[PDB]
Amino acid sequence: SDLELHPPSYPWSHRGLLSSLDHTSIRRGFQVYKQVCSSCHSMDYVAYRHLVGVCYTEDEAKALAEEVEVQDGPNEDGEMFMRPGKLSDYFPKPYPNPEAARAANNGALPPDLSYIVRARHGGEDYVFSLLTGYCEPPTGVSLREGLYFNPYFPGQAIGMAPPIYNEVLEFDDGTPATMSQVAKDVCTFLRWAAEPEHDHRKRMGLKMLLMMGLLLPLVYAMKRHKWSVLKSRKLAYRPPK
Amino acid sequence: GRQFGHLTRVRHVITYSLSPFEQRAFPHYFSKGIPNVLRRTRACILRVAPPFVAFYLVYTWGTQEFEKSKRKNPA
Amino acid sequence: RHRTKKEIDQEAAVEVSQLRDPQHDLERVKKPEWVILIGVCTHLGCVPI
Amino acid sequence: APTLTARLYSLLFRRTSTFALTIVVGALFFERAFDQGADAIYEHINEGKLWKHIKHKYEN
Amino acid sequence: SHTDIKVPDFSDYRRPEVLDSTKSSKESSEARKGFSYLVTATTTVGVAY
Amino acid sequence: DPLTTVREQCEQLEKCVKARERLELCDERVSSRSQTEEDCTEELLDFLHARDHCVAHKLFNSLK
Amino acid sequence: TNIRKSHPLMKIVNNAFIDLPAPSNISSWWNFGSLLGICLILQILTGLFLAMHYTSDTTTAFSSVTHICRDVNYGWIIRYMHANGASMFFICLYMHVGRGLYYGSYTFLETWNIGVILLLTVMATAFMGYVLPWGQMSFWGATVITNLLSAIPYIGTNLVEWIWGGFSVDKATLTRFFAFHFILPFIIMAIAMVHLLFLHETGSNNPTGISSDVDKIPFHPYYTIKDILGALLLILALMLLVLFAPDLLGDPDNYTPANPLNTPPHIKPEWYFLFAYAILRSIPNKLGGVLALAFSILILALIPLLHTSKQRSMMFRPLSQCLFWALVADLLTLTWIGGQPVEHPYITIGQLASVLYFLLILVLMPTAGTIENKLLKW
Amino acid sequence: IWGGFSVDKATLTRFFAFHFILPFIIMAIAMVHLLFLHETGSNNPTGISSDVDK
Amino acid sequence: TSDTTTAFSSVTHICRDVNYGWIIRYMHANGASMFFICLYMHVGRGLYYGSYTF
Ligand code: HEM
Ligand code: HEM
Ligand code: HEM
Ligand code: HEM
Ligand SMILES: C[C@@]1(c2ccc(F)cc2F)OC(=O)N(Nc2ccccc2)C1=O
Ligand code: FES
Repeated sequence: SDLELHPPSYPWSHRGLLSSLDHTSIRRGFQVYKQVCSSCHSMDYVAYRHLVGVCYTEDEAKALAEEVEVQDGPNEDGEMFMRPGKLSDYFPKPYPNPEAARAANNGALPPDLSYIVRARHGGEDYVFSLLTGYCEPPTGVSLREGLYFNPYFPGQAIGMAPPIYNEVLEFDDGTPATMSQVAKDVCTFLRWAAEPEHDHRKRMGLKMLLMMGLLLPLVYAMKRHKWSVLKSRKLAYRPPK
Repeated sequence: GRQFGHLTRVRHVITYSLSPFEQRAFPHYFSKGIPNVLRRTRACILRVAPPFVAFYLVYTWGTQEFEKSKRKNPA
Repeated sequence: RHRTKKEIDQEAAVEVSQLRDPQHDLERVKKPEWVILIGVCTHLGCVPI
Repeated sequence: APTLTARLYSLLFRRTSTFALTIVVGALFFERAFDQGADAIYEHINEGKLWKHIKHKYEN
Repeated sequence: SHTDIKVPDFSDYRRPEVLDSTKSSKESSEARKGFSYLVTATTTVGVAY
Repeated sequence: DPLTTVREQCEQLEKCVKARERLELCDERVSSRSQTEEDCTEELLDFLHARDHCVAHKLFNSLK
Repeated sequence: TNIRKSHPLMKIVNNAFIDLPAPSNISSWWNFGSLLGICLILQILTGLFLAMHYTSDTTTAFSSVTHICRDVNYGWIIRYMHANGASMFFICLYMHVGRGLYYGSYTFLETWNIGVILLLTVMATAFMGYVLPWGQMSFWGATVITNLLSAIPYIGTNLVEWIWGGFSVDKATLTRFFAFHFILPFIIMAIAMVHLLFLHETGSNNPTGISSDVDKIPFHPYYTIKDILGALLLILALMLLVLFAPDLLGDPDNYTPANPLNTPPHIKPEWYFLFAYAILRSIPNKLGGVLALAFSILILALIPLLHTSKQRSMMFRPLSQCLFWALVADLLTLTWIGGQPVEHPYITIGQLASVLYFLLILVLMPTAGTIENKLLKW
Repeated sequence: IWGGFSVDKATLTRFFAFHFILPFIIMAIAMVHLLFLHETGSNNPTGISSDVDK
Repeated sequence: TSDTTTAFSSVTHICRDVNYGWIIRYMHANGASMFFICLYMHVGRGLYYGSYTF
């Protein structure tokens, strides 16, 4: 407790002012979400239609939604049935309550992962450092072992076991699925989940700066034109005698 | 509400003016401009700068002290 | 809050005269092992750790 | 041998009507040319967008 | 005595087209209004965008 | 897994060596008596600070 | 006769924006009034378009804000234009007040005193808005500010429970705050018109603090084009915030939904409230702290009575200039201490900066003006 | 104006926002109304100028 | 509140649960009618008395 360590600056393909997300790295990172995180983590604000622009086709995302059963509201009996899964439906919920989340995870609540990048200082750098930074405790420090050592988590005792050295995932393009690379892809995706506007924001950003680079000197030249009359005026005082 | 014609009394002042179409929008813009900003900086530095440096010194001390307070060395 | 004997001994030992809001511990609790509180600071309403 | 500024004035800028007509024709043609360039600059900077999407389409 | 009122030299501030006292300004008024109105035209296009 | 390659190469660098040893002289200190309060949190966090800094500069060239 | 001059509506526009005699010599620092007006209309337009999609229930407030940013076409730019527009509003407010202080523009008693009301009204406005997305900082910020009223002797508890509509910040509080936050910028707009009316009795002050009746120019074209340039510089600074750093001034805890059971460990205001926050927690007493906080804003209404110099402006006053810049740097120090934990160096220096704030204004600047008078044999 | 294919979620919230703003716009147009009136003053039952008996 | 799920319920909440919410609600509903009664009398006055010459 009390003492803290703060994350380093990793050079993401999306860090710099005009730099978009790697969408191939978004694609891989969804797969990390589906395979690993979704069993414990809610993502209440991303639906299957959101992927269609970004990392999949319309047909692909329909098929990924088809993998899960949903629950739809009733027919004539007043019933609640289960449903093959669509595109309008949100990412599926592991738990009905927060209390059910706490009951599975020995008292600790796994937080929703929709905004987790924007909800922590450091953003993706913190999450990467949390994932790749699991180590042995130092001498002096004993845990519960219900709680686990991480130097990046405040207090040092995280209720999350390392979810990461497990070498998982169907890969399609088929890049190597190392602990470093699996963390790189998930963080790239979790940025997108926090900020879908990221790519549009920066395209607009370029368009702004280019326009302002035109418009600022031109409006300046307009104000200089009108003000010329005054800035070059000569006064003379000519009193009698 | 104040209006032209009713402001004040002025006697014996000639103003000479040129059209903006007759003249430069940026006359001697760097060659006269940068000497002027240099002269303006000199005129004000001794009034503006010394409070902010005194903030910076209290900033850098205060951050250094707090960081170094959050450490032991014997128990 | 379930109270250890060390804590109940310690709160009996506090000088009542020296405090901002002067109460003995005995007038605050119905039975001395159980202290029950509204978990809201009297300053500006933050929740104390 | 008269200037292009002089011609742009004489033909287009003198009447406020034609001046406004110049800007609006100017704005339509500018919107096309600016967007086309500013997309292509942003596109050349980036290259992991749906540059990739040859992979996953056309199979359908 | 009002005849002692010469207008002071504006050569410092004058556009290069209108420095020659023996040249008609009429010859350059089209080019000069052209330049300043092109500025305002280009601006309005940019602002419209 | 190229994190292992990079952390090994980072530990080579001069600031990390002096922080490993300051941790080592804390490891030895805290074994040595029956009842102590002292922690070695401060000494470890010191080292990973120097180590993960160098990690961040280098790691992402490997990752595809 | 012109149409512009004698048409009963166009009359008002004429006397405010066209034919208004203005000082030839007003600087950059006079741009902030029009910029504050721009800021108000920006907050109005983006805010209405947010109100078209936002719902004000505890169950749905966070979700509706999320809905704006993912699902509503261009809801993200409107949302971020609004959040950063609020910051732009306070940047312009502070530059404008500071201009008034330095240049003796506060000698326009009624104009100044309405500006104070304008400041207290935008402060109340931006507080109630920040609550609305129902993040963690929204909630605990709501908790801390509302509880400032509970320090008032005898009636204080009854007053806070009344503004809650309950025993804490809850359902009744959020909906309230939406309604009050909608109405108050229209009230601001009306008080801003009254502000401008009082100003037009005298016209503008200038850098020199000397009467400029001898050298007035028409507002149009000169300050119409100068204000246009000013607005485009405001748009640059706003768009830099929205399109390149949208979370820079935001607290990350506001991206976590409101929890009524658990505080954040830190708890800090938005940047523009950090000086006042530093002043409050400088006092080891409940009532003392809030009284200090209230007095830190309300002191501006006493600044007219503490004018002591025979010159209006600080332009010809090197002593006062040094003490003014000492105030600005004291305020920078207070904004630093505001944003930091209540621990070792920060407490005592926060106390010293708080003393110095009140020492500069109440004592030191009115002593400098008197010395400067004596120095000029005046 | 729906924000959709019928009167729905988007429509109601819209209508709350527009219904809040419009009476303040009304209040401003009512001031402009009263300004125009004060140029002439009031008409009367007779429709004859009442300058003689104000 | 201005959601489809809660709009009817919040109006109901005003009329049962909110202290004097019923008078405020009904003052509003009937005030709207009063507004139109006054609008129509006012327009009709204008028509009859030639006040439209302004
Ligand atoms: C999959 C690689 C994965 C990611 C990514 C991940 C993220 C993550 C974050 C960022 C936290 C928040 C830490 C904080 O509060 O600052 C966190 C928290 C917990 N998680 Fe997790 N999580 C990943 C996957 C998994 C899996 C597979 C499990 C179950 C083994 C798991 C569980 C938890 C728990 C419990 C926590 C709460 C920790 C605490 O505060 O004590 N997560 N997750
Ligand atoms: C709602 C935000 C406000 C708006 C819209 C606004 C409006 C403006 C406008 C348009 C001007 C004229 C141009 C200029 O000098 O800037 C001005 C001048 C003035 N304002 Fe404000 N104002 C506001 C806030 C304030 C505040 C907070 C104060 C200080 C308590 C202030 C005090 C004055 C004074 C004294 C002047 C006269 C300046 C002078 O001529 O030197 N105003 N106001
Ligand atoms: C009458 C016009 C206004 C309306 C209708 C309005 C409405 C809104 C709404 C609906 C929200 C909630 C959505 C959101 O958080 O993004 C909001 C939040 C906000 N309002 Fe306003 N607003 C108005 C003007 C104001 C003004 C004048 C200010 C003060 C500069 C202000 C400051 C803000 C702030 C700080 C927030 C929080 C933004 C955030 O971080 O999410 N708004 N307002
Ligand atoms: C927002 C609702 C309105 C308000 C607050 C209002 C305000 C008033 C006021 C205060 C008067 C002066 C006293 C009187 O003669 O009644 C008046 C007169 C007048 N109003 Fe309105 N009015 C409104 C609606 C209308 C409408 C709908 C019209 C017709 C299209 C109307 C046309 C006039 C005219 C012509 C007069 C001159 C009457 C005369 O002197 O005989 N007003 N208005
Ligand atoms: C935006 C803000 C604020 C704006 C204007 C104001 F005058 C006071 C405020 F607290 O509203 C709010 O809840 N916080 N946050 C906050 C307030 C007190 C303690 C901690 C955070 C603000 O900074
Ligand atoms: S000490 Fe301020 S709220 Fe607890």
